[PDB]
Amino acid sequence: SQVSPTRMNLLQRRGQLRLAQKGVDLLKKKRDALVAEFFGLVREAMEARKALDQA
Amino acid sequence: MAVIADPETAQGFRLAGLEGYGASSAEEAQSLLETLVERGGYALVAVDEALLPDPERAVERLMRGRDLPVLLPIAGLKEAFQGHDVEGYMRELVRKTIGF
Amino acid sequence: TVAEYLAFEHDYHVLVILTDMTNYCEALREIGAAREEIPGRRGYPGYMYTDLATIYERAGVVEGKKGSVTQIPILSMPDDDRTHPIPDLTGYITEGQIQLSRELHRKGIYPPIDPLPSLS
Amino acid sequence: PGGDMSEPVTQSTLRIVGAFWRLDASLAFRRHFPAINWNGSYSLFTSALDPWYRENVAEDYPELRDAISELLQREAGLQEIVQLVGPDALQDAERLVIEVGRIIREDFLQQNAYHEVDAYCSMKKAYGIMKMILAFYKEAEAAIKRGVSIDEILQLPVLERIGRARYVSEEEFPAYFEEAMKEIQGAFKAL
Amino acid sequence: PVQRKLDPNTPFLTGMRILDVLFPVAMGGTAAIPGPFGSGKTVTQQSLAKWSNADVVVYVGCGERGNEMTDVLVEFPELTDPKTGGPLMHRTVLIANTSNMPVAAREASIYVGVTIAEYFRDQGFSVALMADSTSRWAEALREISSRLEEMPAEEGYPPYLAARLAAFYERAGKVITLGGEEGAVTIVGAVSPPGGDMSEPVTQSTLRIVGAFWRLDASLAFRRHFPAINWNGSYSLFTSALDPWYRENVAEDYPELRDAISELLQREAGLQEIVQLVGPDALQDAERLVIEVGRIIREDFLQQNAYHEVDAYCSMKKAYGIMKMILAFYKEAEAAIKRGVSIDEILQLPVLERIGRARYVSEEEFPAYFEEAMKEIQGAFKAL
Amino acid sequence: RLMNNGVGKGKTREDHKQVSDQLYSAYANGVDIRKLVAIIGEDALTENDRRYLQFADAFERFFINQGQQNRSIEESLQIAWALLSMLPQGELKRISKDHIGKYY
Amino acid sequence: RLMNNGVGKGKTREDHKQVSDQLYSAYANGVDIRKLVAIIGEDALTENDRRYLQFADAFERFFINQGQQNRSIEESLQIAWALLSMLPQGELKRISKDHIGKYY
Repeated sequence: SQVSPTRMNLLQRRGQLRLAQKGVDLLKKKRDALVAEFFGLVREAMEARKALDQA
Repeated sequence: MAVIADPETAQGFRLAGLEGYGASSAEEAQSLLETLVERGGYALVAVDEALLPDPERAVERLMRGRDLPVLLPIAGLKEAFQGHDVEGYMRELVRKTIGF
Repeated sequence: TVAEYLAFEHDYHVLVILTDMTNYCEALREIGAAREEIPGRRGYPGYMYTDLATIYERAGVVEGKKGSVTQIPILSMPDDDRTHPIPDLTGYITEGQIQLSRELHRKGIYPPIDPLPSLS
Repeated sequence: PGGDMSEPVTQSTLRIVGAFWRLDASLAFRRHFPAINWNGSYSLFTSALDPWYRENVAEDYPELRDAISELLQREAGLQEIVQLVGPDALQDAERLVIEVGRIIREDFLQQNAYHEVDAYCSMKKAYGIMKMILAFYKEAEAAIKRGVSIDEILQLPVLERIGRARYVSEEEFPAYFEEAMKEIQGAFKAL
Repeated sequence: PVQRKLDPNTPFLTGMRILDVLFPVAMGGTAAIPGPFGSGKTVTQQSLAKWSNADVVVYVGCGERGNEMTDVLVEFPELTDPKTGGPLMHRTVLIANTSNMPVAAREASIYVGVTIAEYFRDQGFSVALMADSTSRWAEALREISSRLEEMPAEEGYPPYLAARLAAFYERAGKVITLGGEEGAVTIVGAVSPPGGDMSEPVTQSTLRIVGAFWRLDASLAFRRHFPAINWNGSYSLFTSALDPWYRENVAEDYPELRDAISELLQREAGLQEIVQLVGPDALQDAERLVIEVGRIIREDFLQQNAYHEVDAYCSMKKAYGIMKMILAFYKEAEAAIKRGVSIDEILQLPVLERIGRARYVSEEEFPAYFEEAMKEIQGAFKAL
Repeated sequence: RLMNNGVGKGKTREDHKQVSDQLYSAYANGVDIRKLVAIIGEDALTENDRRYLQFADAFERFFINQGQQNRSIEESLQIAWALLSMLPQGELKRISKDHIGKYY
Repeated sequence: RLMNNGVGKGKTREDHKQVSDQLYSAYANGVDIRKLVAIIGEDALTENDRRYLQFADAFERFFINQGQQNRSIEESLQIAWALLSMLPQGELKRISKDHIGKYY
């Protein structure tokens, strides 16, 4: 068990926040793309499938 | 691939390109599962709506996330089957990601 | 001083051990500041340095002598901040540096000493 | 006394010098030496040594070295992003850089102060080294553009050959290095 | 002295809709605003004072940045009151000082204006003090206390803080004159921490005492939407005691609109979330419908501007009808989609745009313009 | 923070004003395409946004780097425009079309 | 602190002291669930949770509020019981069955 250090570390952990805060900034919109590309496929799937399956 | 199904539709399989094993006894398909994957030229084992889709968990205990033969139900008597599109939209969306 | 004495005219292989130095300074502080001196850093006087120079510095060997002045101090600062005043300056002053590792302790390995900053 | 770099007496000192170095500790706790932060330390004076280098050793020296530094500080550029999702978002240019720099510090930013030869360095030896790596980098672009597995790029012997350079010794060094530039091209051009 | 201080319960308006309809403040009001200044946002504070609802303009800033301090001075005489037709500057008070002046200049700053307000106030006038560079105000106080012995407390600000701060606000509201009339002494706290931060004492102290808080922001301004008051983080305890007077004079269904409209934020905020970041593509009609409503509330009800003599100024009853209509457009809207009708059609009926123009519609033609406009909705909804 | 009165028509080109607040939001927008590109290749991204990779690169490399090269506001202003030509229009849309029709 | 004091028979009803503790852990394990939903997958959590889920709502927006209006220890406790009902009696392990047979 331990607390932190006591000084300078302030600044470092601030760049911890920088790392986090900014990191997670972008971390969604990494995924924005993939969710974007996802819809097309959702559409496409059953089309021919339903048609000739019955035929 | 190889499949199981309704007796009546099972025939087709047995004709050409496939190996049928259709019956309406087993509702677990283990019976083939282990044996099947031995060659792995069976990349599918379709199941039908005439069973029940999700409690594959026997298979899940074996696969442990492995992309082995994956079902898709089938009607076994067409009169419609497009609902599982209009459903399917949900099949992703209800479980994670916002639903409808 | 019982060390030089045994070392030089009696000639020996003496291990000298120090433990509770943490408490050294405690008392030290008292005279320090209770009398006066502006504190020389993080609640301690500044000649602390000297006072902890003068202790540790004695060790070693001289040419052609069969003595040996081995200082082995051991002490504990709170937490594990090596940056807590006491071991601090000790570091500069001293030489060796071997650490217990708190973490290892309650996972049953003894002596818990490991290199994590132990740096000879 | 902190070891904390914000303490006054230290810091006022910056504001009155021309070149500087900082030392991380866990750097040094590990084998790295003479541990300075490649990010965290600067000079000014090089912006006047350029004549001397230019003539004396070689004339493309500041060029190749700034071209190195480009990576050294850019590598961090990915590093942080590694650190919030792991190193697995890697693709080519990813593990290109990562690894490049990795070796660069393993052999080009670390020395012993005890191994006989590996304790003294000449410019010209170093000069050589700086081309070693460059080269490797260059050819790596064309491995990967071609489609080659970086995996095997690791386990090419020629990586390891470059991984011994500092232990080499000056006299031999010219040709040692010169042979390895071929061994480079052989372990690249072949594939 | 003033004898009785009576009680607040009486509006204070400024004609800037979103401000007062949403967050009223009264004549004992004590507000505060933050947001970058020395960049553009200030428009409001000015215009505020132009219209007001008062009759005496009193303004002071102090500790303001040099160059910016000069803007005021200069653009001030380019105003002629829109309530007398005489130069606006006549009934204005300027106390200002730069920053590089004498110390205790700044210390007095406040006290100056403060005092002055009472004076005029006593004559039965309602005053309008406003303070700026309020945040800096303490600074000097720090200085002074430096040269003494006072070690501070907190981050640096002296131990007096919530002290000298205190009294400054205790000079407002419904004083009774020794003339037996009333004079309004509302103040608004333009504070500004070094970077919008909220762990500087100053803010977290002030905030307490006062009753209404008007957060302003950059975001909304980048969106092109001045005033850019972010509603969801702002508040006014005032609302309570104002409720009587509200409905009395204005409309009995008056509160009922505001509280109704607030529901918007609640349900927009929490509706949108992932959905708005994956847009129209698997949604449903009533889903979307909400943000459709939002659109109107936000391009009209929310929007206003300072460049037209037909929309900067407002009255209760003006906005009131507006919002009423927008409720009235929603009330049939769910009855439409449940009939199954197109959404994105309704939204293309010019009858709805005819709601849209109302704000630019002038005050006098307004009663009728609402009257008529309104019933068109009624028939436009069973039109389909 | 204060710089509005210092440019515009009658002091210099009117269109400079808004040129500045174009390129701003344009630039930055692209500069971190730089790193999400280290997660997924170009392909996942469109062409339109991909151009914003290239934008940056020429902006920093040629435009911002300016060596000793002394310059002037016009010699500078043009450059900018030119550089923007790499994107398709309507992406500068904080600019009335007139101005774009005088450059690009 | 105090509470296991001034409670029990002859001072108040005698089921008070008990019906505390039940509720405590019940509500507790409700929110507890709601955490973990958002991690792995909501409906990937134990099915005998969904009730304990809904139980958190009742104590929530059903009970806590009561506006302004006089209340009574009587009227209180009455609806204090209301809380328990939906979850089985076989799941109430910190109270004896006598008071359960006093009411439900």
